[PDB]
Amino acid sequence: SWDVIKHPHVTEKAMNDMDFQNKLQFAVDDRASKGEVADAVEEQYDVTVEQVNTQNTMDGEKKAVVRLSEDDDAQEVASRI
Amino acid sequence: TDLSAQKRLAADVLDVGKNRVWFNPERQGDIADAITREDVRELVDEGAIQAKDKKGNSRGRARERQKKRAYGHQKGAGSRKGKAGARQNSKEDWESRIRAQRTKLRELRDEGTLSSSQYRDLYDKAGGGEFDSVADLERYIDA
Amino acid sequence: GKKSKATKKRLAKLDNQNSRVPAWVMLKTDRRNHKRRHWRRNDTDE
Amino acid sequence: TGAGTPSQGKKNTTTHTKCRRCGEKSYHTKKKVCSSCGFGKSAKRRDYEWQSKAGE
Amino acid sequence: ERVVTIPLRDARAEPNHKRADKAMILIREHLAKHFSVDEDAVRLDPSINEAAWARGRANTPSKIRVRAARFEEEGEAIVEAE
RNA sequence: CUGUCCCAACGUUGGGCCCGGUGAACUGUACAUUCCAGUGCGGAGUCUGGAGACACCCAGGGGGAAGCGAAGACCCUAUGGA
RNA sequence: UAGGGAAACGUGAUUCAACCUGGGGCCCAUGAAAAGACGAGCAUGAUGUCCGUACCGAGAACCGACACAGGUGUCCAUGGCGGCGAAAGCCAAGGCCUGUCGGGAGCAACCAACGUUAGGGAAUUCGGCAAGUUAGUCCCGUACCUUCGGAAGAAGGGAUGCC
RNA sequence: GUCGGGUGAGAACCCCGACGGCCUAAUGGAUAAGGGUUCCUCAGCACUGCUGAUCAGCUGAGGGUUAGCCGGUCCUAAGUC
RNA sequence: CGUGGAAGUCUGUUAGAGUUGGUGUCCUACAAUACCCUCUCGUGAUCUAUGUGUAGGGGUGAAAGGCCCAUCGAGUCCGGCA
RNA sequence: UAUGCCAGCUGGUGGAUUGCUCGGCUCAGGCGCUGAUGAAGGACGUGCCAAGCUGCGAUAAGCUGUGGGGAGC
Ligand SMILES: [Cl-]
Ligand SMILES: [Cl-]
Ligand SMILES: [Mg+2]
Ligand SMILES: [Mg+2]
Ligand SMILES: [Mg+2]
Ligand SMILES: [Mg+2]
Ligand SMILES: [Mg+2]
Ligand SMILES: [Mg+2]
Ligand SMILES: [Mg+2]
Ligand SMILES: [Mg+2]
Ligand SMILES: [Mg+2]
Ligand SMILES: [Mg+2]
Ligand SMILES: [Mg+2]
Ligand SMILES: [Mg+2]
Ligand SMILES: [Mg+2]
Ligand code: NA
Ligand code: NA
Ligand code: NA
Ligand code: NA
Ligand code: NA
Ligand code: NA
Ligand code: NA
Ligand code: NA
Ligand code: NA
Ligand code: NA
Ligand code: NA
Ligand SMILES: [Sr+2]
Ligand SMILES: [Sr+2]
Ligand SMILES: [Sr+2]
Ligand SMILES: [Sr+2]
Ligand SMILES: [Sr+2]
Ligand SMILES: [Sr+2]
Ligand SMILES: [Sr+2]
Ligand SMILES: [Sr+2]
Ligand SMILES: [Sr+2]
Ligand SMILES: [Sr+2]
Ligand SMILES: [Sr+2]
Ligand SMILES: [Sr+2]
Ligand SMILES: [Sr+2]
Ligand SMILES: [Sr+2]
Ligand SMILES: [Sr+2]
Ligand SMILES: [Sr+2]
Ligand SMILES: [Sr+2]
Ligand SMILES: [Sr+2]
Ligand SMILES: [Sr+2]
Ligand SMILES: [Sr+2]
Ligand SMILES: [Sr+2]
Ligand SMILES: [Sr+2]
Ligand SMILES: [Sr+2]
Ligand SMILES: [Sr+2]
Ligand SMILES: [Sr+2]
Ligand SMILES: [Sr+2]
Repeated sequence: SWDVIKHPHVTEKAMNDMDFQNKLQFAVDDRASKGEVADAVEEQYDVTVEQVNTQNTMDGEKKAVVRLSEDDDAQEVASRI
Repeated sequence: TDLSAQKRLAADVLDVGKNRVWFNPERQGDIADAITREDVRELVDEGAIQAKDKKGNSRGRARERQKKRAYGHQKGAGSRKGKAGARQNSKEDWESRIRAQRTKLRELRDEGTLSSSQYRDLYDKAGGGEFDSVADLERYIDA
Repeated sequence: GKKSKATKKRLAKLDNQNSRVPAWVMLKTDRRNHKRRHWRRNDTDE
Repeated sequence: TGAGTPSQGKKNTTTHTKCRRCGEKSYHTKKKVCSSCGFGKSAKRRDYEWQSKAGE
Repeated sequence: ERVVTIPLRDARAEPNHKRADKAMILIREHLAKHFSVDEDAVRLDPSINEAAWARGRANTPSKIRVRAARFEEEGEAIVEAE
């Protein structure tokens, strides 16, 4: 069975969303929906996801931009992992 | 030193043409270190990156020619290019003239000057084009 | 031209096929990419 | 208008695409039939005896 | 340092639409011949360039009043309009 | 009406000529500085006889190589094709 | 007491694309369909997944073996003067100096485009081939013939700027 | 195009300014098809570029395409299976 | 006299379509059909994009034996085949 | 003696020749079915760095068990 979250997308623009807009970027499995990416991020990091924006990258993988709520901080999540 | 990237960024931040941005020939090295959009914004406020003004076709000679042609001059038979019916439309000239005569006879019936029978005589003759202008209509009403 | 999902997955792989033979394979075999494609001179599928 | 180089300008149509079944750029997307494997025409695979010299 | 009048009547040999380009080559050649230096050494100030390119590229002036200098180790000249 | 002609002239721009850089191809049996005659399968730079002829290089316009290009479409033939 | 603007942070007008809505005429041509919407309200809350989204779009991103002078659809048809004009010519906004090798010789002959040629004026040539002449607008005027529609802008003559 | 100037081992053609021009249904703007990463940045010049190159659609490695309300998706058309 | 606004009507390098002459340029091309000037049509039997249908002795053809992917008095490929 | 001709000399250019063989060609014996329990083929994936190939399949150059093997990988 396939896993949703593969690995985090850690690029310079992935920081411009982490610092400024409180968003965590992951490169997920292409068969996953915005609702499946949402539940998956919560069940692995104990956070609260408000919005998920997807894009099908030119690498065949799916890039998921996950926005957290004010109660959780993106800069603080990227530290432990 | 290639500042062509900054020239693309300067033209978006100042929202003006690419051929209009001015870079200070003395500040090249400081424009070279300009990586980000904010680096370009700061260098605008420093006065190093300015934008040239857009020209406008000076209507000065045009206005002075609009004056003379409105007075009736310069429209001589050696300055006409298009045919007569091209300079003034025939159907449009009728529309102008006939409504002008139908705006007159209306103001005359609703004033008591003309009667219902006298108005009919003239309206059908106006629609028949018996009167050139409103002036020829009056030169017919008065006997 | 509008590409579909699969068409994208394919054009994506073709781009990774355009990567050179890494520096270490030369040092391991003790001394050529044959699927060398250009965006102008060559033709892909579809 | 000459049948050569200038008629080659009107060539922006897609006909043969990568097939689902075999994988050769022979799936005629307007005909939904493959010219290599015969997908969309036959349940079987398009093979022919003339694809090889008679006694081979 | 002196003032010299440079005649540009030899620019009428080079085709009309390029007259300004040759005029500029003539000036540089005329100065190098009079101030005893090399063509690479003669530096023209943009004034001469604007003076010669004034009426387009084809209607370049017949003469030009020019002010020049002469100094340095290798030997070079700086020149400008009057 | 006019440079079509009588009848050719001057001018204009891009070439053309010299310098840097770039840098192909057609063609090549061999020899080959030719010319006037002759001879030969009757249309010779190459045979015979004479004449002429110091070598190399630049530009040229193309007389010659029955110049280069194409196993003549004409014509006949084939127990040929359509 | 959104936004944007360094600032002022207008008011009126004419001609009016788009958009709205009518009237008219033509056909031995009569000018799609279906899903959906309307018919038929409101509050709060929730849900709205999936696929495309970079750049070119051409005298270098496409097709033509090429960074090919060829070919290839759409929208901007209202930028200024001009003038009948979406015409010419000139100029903005905008783009460019990449229809991407340069240097030198008053720069020859010769060739490609091309200008002006006295007198004659088609004598040139198969043939006025080539080039040329006329030229817009207004007024006067317009023959034979004619299927009465036309010929016809016949022809011919005059006019044409600026203040 | 020209004179200055910048970077550079190296500059006619890479970049700044000035002066000078070219394009006006296109040589501007937005796109369809088709292309397929050619977009962006950094590092480069053995290759490609009608000369040169410090530039590049080249070479190498990163980065880049985020939609309930723009398309698709739904509908039916000639017609197809 | 006017109003009206008809048309396989008219002029037109409007967009667009076509291609008469130069037998010009080119003709190892920019190009395996190009360049330029000229010339024609331009409200209609009009021009065009995309989608779709007709297939080889068969289509299509306002008929030229025209066109059916640089291939047509019978397409192309492979086989028959040496 | 310049342009140049013939032969050689040193050095290139070129890759013939000789030597070699991980491949071929042919013969002979043995063997011989697979698939809805989704084959054969294909696509996309799969490695620390992985472009091609081989293998493999989200458990991805590999996981389990028995035997062989053995100090290497
Ligand atoms: Cl009405
Ligand atoms: Cl779209
Ligand atoms: Mg999306
Ligand atoms: Mg750079
Ligand atoms: Mg009328
Ligand atoms: Mg890449
Ligand atoms: Mg015959
Ligand atoms: Mg026969
Ligand atoms: Mg963009
Ligand atoms: Mg080019
Ligand atoms: Mg004369
Ligand atoms: Mg004669
Ligand atoms: Mg003629
Ligand atoms: Mg069609
Ligand atoms: Mg015939
Ligand atoms: Na390509
Ligand atoms: Na002449
Ligand atoms: Na000759
Ligand atoms: Na106007
Ligand atoms: Na250049
Ligand atoms: Na009438
Ligand atoms: Na023609
Ligand atoms: Na046949
Ligand atoms: Na077996
Ligand atoms: Na079954
Ligand atoms: Na590998
Ligand atoms: Sr990538
Ligand atoms: Sr191509
Ligand atoms: Sr043509
Ligand atoms: Sr087409
Ligand atoms: Sr079928
Ligand atoms: Sr078969
Ligand atoms: Sr010659
Ligand atoms: Sr109105
Ligand atoms: Sr875009
Ligand atoms: Sr475009
Ligand atoms: Sr074009
Ligand atoms: Sr401008
Ligand atoms: Sr170049
Ligand atoms: Sr004169
Ligand atoms: Sr004659
Ligand atoms: Sr004669
Ligand atoms: Sr006259
Ligand atoms: Sr170099
Ligand atoms: Sr670029
Ligand atoms: Sr007509
Ligand atoms: Sr016409
Ligand atoms: Sr002829
Ligand atoms: Sr030809
Ligand atoms: Sr001509
Ligand atoms: Sr009309
Ligand atoms: Sr055969």
